[PDB]
Formats: sequence, C-alpha cells, structure tokens
Amino acid sequence: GATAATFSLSFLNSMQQNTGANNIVATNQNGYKPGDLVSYQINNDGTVVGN
Amino acid sequence: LDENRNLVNMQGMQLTGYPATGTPPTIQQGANPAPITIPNTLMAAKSTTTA
Repeated sequence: GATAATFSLSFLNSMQQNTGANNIVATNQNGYKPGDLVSYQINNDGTVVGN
Repeated sequence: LDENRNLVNMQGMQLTGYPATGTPPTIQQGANPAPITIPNTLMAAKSTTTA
C-alpha cells in the first residue's frame, strides 16, 4: 500500500572507450529509511553532528 | 589522502604545490601554487598522432 518510488536516474559522464571490460564505478541516491540517534560529537567547524 | 582525494597532513593543512596542466598534463614552473588532489577518475583515450 505504499506509493512507488518515482525518480530520475543519471548516466552522464560515462565512458564507451576500450576499457577491456565493463564494471560499475559509482552509484548513489538520496533516499533513506527512518533511523534513530546512535552517537554524536563536535567537529572543529563548530557544527554539531548527530549520527 | 583526505576524503576529497587530496594530500593533507595529519592535522588538516592542505598541501600545496605547482599545478599540472596541459594535454597531456605537464609541470609548469611559473603557475601559481594550488592544492594537490589525486582523483581516481578514468582518463580518456588519446588518438594516435605520430609513429
């Protein structure tokens, strides 16, 4: 009963040259499941980061 | 090598040096110093010119 994930996938900056074999070099997206605080600390920038 | 694939000391100071430019990249002794980074990106193939 959950709505489907509709997104845009980008394949730009890909290479078709003679690399010998085909292998994936990178993959990323901007979605995450809900989580809870596990730890945190303070960085030299002055910002507070919660993991 | 830092997270951004650049050479940094153990404290967080950005190592600087003579930038490498040209096709293929070479060494310039008059160019303004710039931070040194070492990307892992695949370099494009070059057409054969002289044999």
